[PDB]
Amino acid sequence: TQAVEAGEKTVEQFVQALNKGDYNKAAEMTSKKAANKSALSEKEILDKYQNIYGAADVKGLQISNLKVDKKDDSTYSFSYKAKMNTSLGELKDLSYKGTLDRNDGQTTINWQPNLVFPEMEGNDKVSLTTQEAARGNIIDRNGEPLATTGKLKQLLGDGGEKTANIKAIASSFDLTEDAINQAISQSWVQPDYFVPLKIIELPAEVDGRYYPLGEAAAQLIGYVGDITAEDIDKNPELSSNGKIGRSGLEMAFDKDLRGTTGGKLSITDADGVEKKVLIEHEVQNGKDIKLTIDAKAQKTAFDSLGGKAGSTVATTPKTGDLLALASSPSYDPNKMTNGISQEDYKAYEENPEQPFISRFATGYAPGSTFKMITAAIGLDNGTIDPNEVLTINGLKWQKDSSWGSYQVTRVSDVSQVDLKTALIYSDNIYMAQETLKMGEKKFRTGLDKFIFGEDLDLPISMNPAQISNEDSFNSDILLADTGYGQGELLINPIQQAAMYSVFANNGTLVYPKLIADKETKDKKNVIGETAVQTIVPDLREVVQDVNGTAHSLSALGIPLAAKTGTAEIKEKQDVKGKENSFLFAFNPDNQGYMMVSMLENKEDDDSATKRASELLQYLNQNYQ
Ligand SMILES: *C(=O)[C@@H](NC(=O)Cc1ccccc1)[C@@H]1N[C@@H](C(=O)O)C(C)(C)S1
Repeated sequence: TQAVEAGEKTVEQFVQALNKGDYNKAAEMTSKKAANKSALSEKEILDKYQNIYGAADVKGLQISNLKVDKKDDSTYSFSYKAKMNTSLGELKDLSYKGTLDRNDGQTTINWQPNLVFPEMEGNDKVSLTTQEAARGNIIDRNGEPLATTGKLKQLLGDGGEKTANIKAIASSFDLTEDAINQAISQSWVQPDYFVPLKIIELPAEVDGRYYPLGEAAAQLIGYVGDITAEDIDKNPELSSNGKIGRSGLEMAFDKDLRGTTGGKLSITDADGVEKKVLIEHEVQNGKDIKLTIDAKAQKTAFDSLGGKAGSTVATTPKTGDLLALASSPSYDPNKMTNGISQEDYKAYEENPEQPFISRFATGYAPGSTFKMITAAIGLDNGTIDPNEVLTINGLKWQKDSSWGSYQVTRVSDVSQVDLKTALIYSDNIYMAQETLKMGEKKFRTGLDKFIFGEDLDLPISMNPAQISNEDSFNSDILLADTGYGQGELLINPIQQAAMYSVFANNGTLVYPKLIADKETKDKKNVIGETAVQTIVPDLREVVQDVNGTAHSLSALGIPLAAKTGTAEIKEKQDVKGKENSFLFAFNPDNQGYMMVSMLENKEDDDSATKRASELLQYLNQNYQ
């Protein structure tokens, strides 16, 4: 069985050459063109595999159950099962048969047309008919469309009137006259060709993906683009004529939204009469995805940012339903999927504010809002006494002279500061001293009860939140900075709304949900209910007290428990200093809604609190 083992290696190498797409390397392993030998020459075998497998997008040829016996003195027979992936699914349970020849020092394959497909003979052809599948829709929690397939409206003389009509079309549709003449002067433009320019009197209808909210949900939903030849080579089950999700939920849910391509792959005779049907199944359209998003809250949350850098997360904290996931600035997903110029796409990538960033999934330093967690931990382990009054003199403070020139800084010079006063004025010195007295060991014990290091079950690409870089602070300064939300903390707004949901469930952390049909997941006993009933009344005073940092929100006249914060970061690209503004707020009477808004690289005298009056009214009216 020495020459028999060489024949098994020849069959294995022939299949591997077909699997890797190198049809020339597979054809060179066949015998000469003759009777009882190879049916075609090496060059003819190359063109037949390249035409047939290329038309069906065959990829991943895998065989099994190989058996190679011996027939004649110089003829060896082989047989094996095989499976392959085509553009209409996986072809499985294929019985292949053939013979080999070892007329010298090497062993070749007596190639026959039945080695392409099992029942092919002589000059048989292969026909493939496909039916494109309609992409499914993305809807909100009330059925409003967020990503649908609509019918769009896509928008000549001789000499002088032609140039005058171009100037008339550029001024009647807010278009550049230098681009209208550039569209009709492209290399692909032939004399009487309709050159499309932009979508919506006519001087001298097509189907496509449509996003109703547009930029208000561009980071969350995403966009779809034309499928390329490289996309088919990676996944043949795609439609080489349709769309593929490029970012956002259009990409994360691309498999469920695109459906499956339908049609028939059959073998015909020399004349195109069908003989054997290999694959055939009806077209299955893409399923719709229903989100927890509120279409009216998503638009309001985005418009409240006013085009500045920031993000806003609105949830129902008792169930976790993500009502709004806004990010600003944003891009136009309709222009992104229906043709965009090289200048407009470069303007989105070269924009320093980066509109492509999903800021609700980007890890930031939580700021002074994180004092709610440090206080709740201090109340659980008995370190923080709600009535204990610390004496703080001045605006700067340090533990001892070993800190050098670093001092914890506060804004309000209040001499008598207890826990309630610290949350109203956002006193960093108070929380810094209570964190040091708490100790790193007991501080991490309360932090580990949260979602630090956990990857949330959400169709949004993000990194898990962290307490610090390593498992130990190993620095009293870093321990204090982590007390009031600075240091090496990295928590994205979605993870902040999850950690802050304990104050709406009496110490129970409710994980956020984006899909409407998913079951509510929670984590009980994260913080004590006693700490909730102590901090939440103080969070009311952050809005109601006249010296509260969120006193401008008392104008709403609705029950609110809030906590603001303005974290300052080291920018390096700018040595003046960059500060982010944060705001957390929820209804402490019914726990119907919860809001976490931020303002990245804020302007002076600007804050997320100033821009939250509109969204807080809608969430209080429609989510009790
Ligand atoms: C929490 O992050 C605190 N921020 C600082 O100490 C940094 C800072 C604050 C103001 C100006 C420059 C640097 C507190 N959070 C904010 C807030 O809650 O709005 C305060 C201004 C109260 S300090």
